[PDB]
Amino acid sequence: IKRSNVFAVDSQIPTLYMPQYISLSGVMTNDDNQAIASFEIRDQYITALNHLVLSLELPEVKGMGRFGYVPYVGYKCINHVSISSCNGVIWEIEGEELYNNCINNTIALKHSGYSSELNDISIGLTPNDTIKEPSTVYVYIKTPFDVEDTFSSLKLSDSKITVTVTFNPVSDIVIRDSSFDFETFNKEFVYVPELSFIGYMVKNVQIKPSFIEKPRRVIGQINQPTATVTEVHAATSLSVYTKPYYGNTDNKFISYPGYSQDEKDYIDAYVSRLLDDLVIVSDGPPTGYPESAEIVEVPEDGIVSIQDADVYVKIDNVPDNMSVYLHTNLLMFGTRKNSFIYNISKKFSAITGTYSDATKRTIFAHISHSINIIDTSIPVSLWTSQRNVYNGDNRSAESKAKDLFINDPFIKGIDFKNKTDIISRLEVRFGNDVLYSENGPISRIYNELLTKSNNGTRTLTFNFTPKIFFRPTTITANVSRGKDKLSVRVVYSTMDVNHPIYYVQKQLVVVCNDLYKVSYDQGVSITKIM
Amino acid sequence: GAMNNTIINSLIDSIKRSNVFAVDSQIPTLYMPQYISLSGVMTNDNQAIASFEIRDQYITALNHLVLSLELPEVKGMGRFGYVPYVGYKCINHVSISSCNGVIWEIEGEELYNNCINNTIALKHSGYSSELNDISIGLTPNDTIKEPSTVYVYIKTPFDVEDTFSSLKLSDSKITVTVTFNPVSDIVIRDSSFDFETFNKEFVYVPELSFIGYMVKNVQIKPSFIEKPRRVIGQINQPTATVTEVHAATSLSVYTKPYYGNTDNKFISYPGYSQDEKDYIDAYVSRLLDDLVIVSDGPPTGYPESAEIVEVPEDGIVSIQDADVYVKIDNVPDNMSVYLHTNLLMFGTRKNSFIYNISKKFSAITGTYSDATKRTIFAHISHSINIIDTSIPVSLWTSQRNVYNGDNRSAESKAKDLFINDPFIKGIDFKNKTDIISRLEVRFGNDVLYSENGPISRIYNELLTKSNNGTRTLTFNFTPKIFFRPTTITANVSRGKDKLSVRVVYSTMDVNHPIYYVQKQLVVVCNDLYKVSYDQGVSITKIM
Amino acid sequence: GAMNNTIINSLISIKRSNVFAVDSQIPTLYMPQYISLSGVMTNDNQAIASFEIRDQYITALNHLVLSLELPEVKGMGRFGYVPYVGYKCINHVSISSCNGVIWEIEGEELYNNCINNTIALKHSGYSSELNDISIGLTPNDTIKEPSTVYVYIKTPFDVEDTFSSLKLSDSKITVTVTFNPVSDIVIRDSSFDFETFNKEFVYVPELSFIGYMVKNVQIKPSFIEKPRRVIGQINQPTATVTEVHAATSLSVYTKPYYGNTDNKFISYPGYSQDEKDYIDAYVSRLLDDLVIVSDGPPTGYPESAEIVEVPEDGIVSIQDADVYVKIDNVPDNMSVYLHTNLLMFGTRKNSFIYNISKKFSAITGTYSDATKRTIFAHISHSINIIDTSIPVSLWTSQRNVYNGDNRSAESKAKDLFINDPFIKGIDFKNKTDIISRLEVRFGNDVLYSENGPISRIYNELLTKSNNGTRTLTFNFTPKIFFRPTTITANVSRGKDKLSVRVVYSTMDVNHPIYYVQKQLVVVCNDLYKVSYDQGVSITKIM
Ligand SMILES: CO[C@H]1/C=C/O[C@@]2(C)Oc3c(C)c(O)c4c(O)c(c(/C=N/N5CCN(C)CC5)c(O)c4c3C2=O)NC(=O)/C(C)=C\C=C\[C@H](C)[C@H](O)[C@@H](C)[C@@H](O)[C@@H](C)[C@H](OC(C)=O)[C@@H]1C
Repeated sequence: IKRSNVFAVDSQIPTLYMPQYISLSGVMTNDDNQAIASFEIRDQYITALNHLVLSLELPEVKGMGRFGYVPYVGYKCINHVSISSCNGVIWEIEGEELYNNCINNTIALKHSGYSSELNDISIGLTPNDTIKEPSTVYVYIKTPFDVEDTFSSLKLSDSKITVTVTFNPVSDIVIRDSSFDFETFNKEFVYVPELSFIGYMVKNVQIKPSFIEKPRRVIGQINQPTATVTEVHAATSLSVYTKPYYGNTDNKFISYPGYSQDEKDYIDAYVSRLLDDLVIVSDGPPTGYPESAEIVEVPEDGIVSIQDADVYVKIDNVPDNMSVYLHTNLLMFGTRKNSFIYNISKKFSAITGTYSDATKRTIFAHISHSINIIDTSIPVSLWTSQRNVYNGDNRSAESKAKDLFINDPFIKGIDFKNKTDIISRLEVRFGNDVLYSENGPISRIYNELLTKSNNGTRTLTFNFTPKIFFRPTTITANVSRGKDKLSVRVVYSTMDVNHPIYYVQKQLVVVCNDLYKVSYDQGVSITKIM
Repeated sequence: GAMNNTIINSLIDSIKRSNVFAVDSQIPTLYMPQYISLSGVMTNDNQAIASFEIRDQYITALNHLVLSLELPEVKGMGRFGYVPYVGYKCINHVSISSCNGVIWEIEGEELYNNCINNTIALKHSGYSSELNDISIGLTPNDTIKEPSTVYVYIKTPFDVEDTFSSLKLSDSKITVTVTFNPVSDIVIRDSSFDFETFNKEFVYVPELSFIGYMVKNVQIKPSFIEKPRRVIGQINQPTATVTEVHAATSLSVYTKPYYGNTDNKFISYPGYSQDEKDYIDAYVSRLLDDLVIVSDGPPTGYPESAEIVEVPEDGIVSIQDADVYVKIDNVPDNMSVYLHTNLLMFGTRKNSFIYNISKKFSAITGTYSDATKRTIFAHISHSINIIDTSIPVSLWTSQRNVYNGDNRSAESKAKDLFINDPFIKGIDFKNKTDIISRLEVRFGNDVLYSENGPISRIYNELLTKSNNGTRTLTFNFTPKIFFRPTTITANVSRGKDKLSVRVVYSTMDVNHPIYYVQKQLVVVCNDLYKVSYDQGVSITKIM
Repeated sequence: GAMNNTIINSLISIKRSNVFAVDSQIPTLYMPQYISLSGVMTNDNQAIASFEIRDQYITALNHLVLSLELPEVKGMGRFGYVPYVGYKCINHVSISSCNGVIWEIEGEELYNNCINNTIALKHSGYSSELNDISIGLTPNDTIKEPSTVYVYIKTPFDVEDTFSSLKLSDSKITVTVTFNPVSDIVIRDSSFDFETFNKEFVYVPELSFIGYMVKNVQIKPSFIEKPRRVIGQINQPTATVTEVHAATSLSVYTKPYYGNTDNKFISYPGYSQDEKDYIDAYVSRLLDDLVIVSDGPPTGYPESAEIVEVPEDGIVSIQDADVYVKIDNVPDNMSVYLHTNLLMFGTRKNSFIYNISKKFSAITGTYSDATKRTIFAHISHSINIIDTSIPVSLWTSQRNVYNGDNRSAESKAKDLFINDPFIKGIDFKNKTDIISRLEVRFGNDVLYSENGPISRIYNELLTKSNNGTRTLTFNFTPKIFFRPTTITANVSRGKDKLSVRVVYSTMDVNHPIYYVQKQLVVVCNDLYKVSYDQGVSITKIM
């Protein structure tokens, strides 16, 4: 019997080439006066390239107040990336989409800026105090040219390749308090980029045409559950997700965990911030709180009843001249005077600790509560919104002054962790006919399983064929029949009107990957498959 | 320029070269995928059986089977929580069959074992603090657990090479049958919880999803499939045999505990936190309540068998050869510090060796709270292991014990939890203790393989990139789907048609309760079958 | 719910490749077996294990795993094993035949190749049982229980399983394993009897491999990458690799040299190996001498120690640095004291001082009447990974105008000996980047230069590793199925060597870390051709 050899193979002689890591400085242009970096790659010996890495020199941050960078700061800096030739754009991506494509890559995410040095909230006490030390971050600009290394690489057929990087405002990548002088920081801050790539000098290159997937995104109107992608002729995939819109707020939040980014870390940071005003050890009724505040003295039993909710408060080593007090309405929301009230104090069941005579403060030991990721994600503006018949924010001025501005451009869902799924039903139509529909997030489950990711989206994959070696499988259009567009309609999950999160404005994001043919006939050019 | 002169000169034509910078983009088979979800037909030894029928002219092929399950709202009084990876634990057996019979089938535990290295699949099946932490109900209408939906990835051989490996429907009807384990297996609860009503009210609500493919002019070729078979040996017996082995790709060997001789009750459980340290810390925390007592005079509410001793001025309490250092701050003048010297004890003879849990503690420090009237422990020095946390309560009070055994308070005993997890391995909750001292595999009369160390487990973990492997003998190192798998071939005439497994178990102390944990040997064999798509899908055992 | 009408209508002459079915090819008839062998131990009287593989059945092999039997450690003192103990045991591994060495690697290079394999690292010995520092109280007390560790000897024969496997053409294959002294793999204090342990300790190895009995094997020649390392002279920022004719890659990194010290360190975190774990362990060790609750001025400290009573406001000023100390439940007869110069360093009197006490800003806690000790709650400090990595010898060096170590005798007795052979950079985590510039010359011409560690970023990205090195990769061609792409020599032009020049950043002379010696490591992977014609043999590509 004829047998295939599994113990030996003919070591084929490959194309004669030589790689080199090339680093280039850019040309900065302020064009809405947005920072734009341009990198021109033109050399007769750079035959092909891939693995684009953009480095960024973050400056020394000096002065007073609270300051920190958003996690994966390097990716958050990116607004748009374009790779173009003389014939036009070869490939381009939106900042968030590049990040989404790199969310599984722990190494790329770490390189972009994910450390306690960068992401923890540091405090500066004097005008010449160093808040943050200068650092360099590296952003892996993942392109379709990296899929199969040399086989997939961008070939430069004697053409000039321009890599354009559009940057987001520094407001988006920074978490700060009112005390921090952001006005001066915004004026003084400048993006310092450098583009690196693996260049290949190839001897007698044999160029063949290839296929590329170019992502397109469409953002629907504020609170609009529909979005449409026009002129769809050959699509490999379609992703659907939601983003919050905070334009109706001052983008201020009570707490932030810093480098520690788990759901529990977000919750613990919030609890810690509230505990300062929640349980007070004072000689007589506490002061510095608004008139709307209902601070009740804890009885001998330790139980304070806020309607049907019982809060057990027991503090050790309390001085004889002092008493234990509980703020029964620290944060409250109500649309009507005779409606359900969402009270944050009611989310606490037990608070234990010991009063320190030396530092004159309470040292909390164990806290029993029901605080969730949504509570930590509520903007402060929504607690004091017009819709609320109550004051809302009954915290001290000291606590309110510690509030942080978060303008992270890549937030998904209605919480900081994208934990809460707000899509109750998804409907995708090709033309007018229903292409796909679901009541459960089964497309997200398949995305997470097939891509081995923990942070996936509701994705419809049409290409299950191996990349580069095969022409990708695409959903083909029929203009005559009307099937030349992908229309998405969602049904948002119904939330209680008396909860502050109900008023978070939502935006539907639809991402479509269209197939293009790469032609190298007299320069690099792409053609949309139609 | 950008390229260095040294590189340029080094490069700047006679030999034939393979192109590594470009490739001919081959046109693939014209197809269209679709995520299809189906509702089942529920049937009821009164075990739940869900049936899903897949029959469509246009569903040419399928793969990536995912079973969703709607978990109900749990209301009432008592302690309740779901086992980790609840979705997998629900599964007793999965079968994929056609008109010609079974195409592929797996046992619940084997599907779980095949998915243990997939963190995503495990998370989807139900692994969260919301599901797995032990929640408490205070009133008959208090919500213990909120309704949730779990997703179970039914990994099949059809997913290995995506479209290439997919199950081709030769215009035949495919039935997917799912047999469910009793709800007792997936739930951790105390005595206070009304399990009787819960068992009656609970219903499995499944839904089968799969990636279906509509293929234009499909060119079908025959393929090969590995079907797993398991053999469970007799209780406490160190042998098991898999008969009729003809063409096997692999053989796995592991141990399972048997708790049929117990009420399946355990002192503690850590919840969502599943590390070895989490299991130990939960156990220590549960005992500390009755171990160190701050009371005005001798403590009450403990059995007569208990020996609660007052801690002397030096802080050292001697329990035979073991010294326990107990020092509690802010103790009221009217009160004293007491140590329970025999919280849990075991012995087979009146004056023999004694396994005392109190003796496993060396130092206990803390501060008494006047406000809450309880001790707040700071630092604990102990030698509590994963085995202690895995001892069923029944064994502490068994007939073998000359002592009372359980000298805990009634309050502590009432907090004990029922754990019926069907996929436990070894003699502890983490499968930490290796109880197999030697393993021998015999293919007839001749020794096929033998080992003193779990080097077969090390190879399994390395080759499968898994952290929780088993002693596995792999015979197929050939790439799957593209090649016919390599197997251990049988010689019927020489009696080499059966795989016999013999183990040498470790010897444990009779005065330690873990000695009485019954063991079962599990042997898993993957048999090679040929998939014939000639007039309906059918399988044939390679013999 | 079934196939949707839109999909059916979309589908309902060109040659198409079948992606739904494939011809299940009959492979070469073979049979694998996990074979385990015992070695031959030989004896600076270095331990060497030899494993001879020669069998008519064994046609080919791969996936070498070396197991090691760690003994029961009994007696007094503090003892622990280094993390990944199994890899740290290895000094060198060589696979040779009658024709000579087929492949060989240095201990550290094998570890470097396995650093991205979490499973291989766990198997080698990474647990609280092995790596935490355990204490022995009686001469017959068990410190560490006996355990078995498994070391995955990653070779080029594992890359493509059976395809890449080492073929044994009726030749005798010898696997030689050289072991590092037991001093390298063990973390211990002065109380521990290392002298007896070193005498009593014996390496107990066992080599396992996946062997293949192949029927009518069809052997073809292959290519192998053999790593070579060159260690530069102490603190010299240059190193050269000679006879470089065809190299697939070149790596550059730094190692510390502690030959000028007794290899003693104040603290070690144990199994917990994060940067924060190293810092927290150090802070915890200093805290008992830093803040003292005593009736009158504290005793048991050298005369050089400046222990100041904490004032009513809690602020103690050490020059420009203010330290806030507030301890609860302090007895009326006792006072709170702060050690203002626990560890200090300076090369000139009345100049800049590096004081560890000055690195603390706030210390809070509660005094325990029951245990007669302070239980610290919150500590605000600026202690870094470098502080935890300073050998004790440097604090009391001749360069220091001060006593340096003003800790108690109790604290000094708890100091641990760390001789880990695979440390990189100038700290235990290799956090501090000490290379400011890298220059690589092929012959006399500049092959590559960088000011930033972009070669390390590329290494980490391409190898999916979190702990990479400045690496220049020349081969981007798939392995086994293709002949690797390499740099080409030109003997006539003198281009047959790789010269590395780095520019190190300079430390402050008044910081003890300036006195930690450095060594430049350059690793070169040369291409060799594997021939099976009358035995297994390798030939260097020119
Ligand atoms: C499980 O996959 C296997 C199924 C095989 O069976 C079988 C019947 O089905 C195949 C499929 C489905 C392929 O898609 C394929 C392929 O795309 C490919 C070559 C050609 N290979 N070479 C021919 C001669 N050789 C000495 C050099 C290159 C193939 O033969 C196959 C192939 C088969 O033969 N690729 C190319 O032509 C090009 C343009 C580049 C290749 C680059 C590197 C070299 C390869 O990717 C290496 C790294 C390996 O990954 C593969 C070889 C896979 O081997 C393993 C163990 O994974 C193999 C596909």
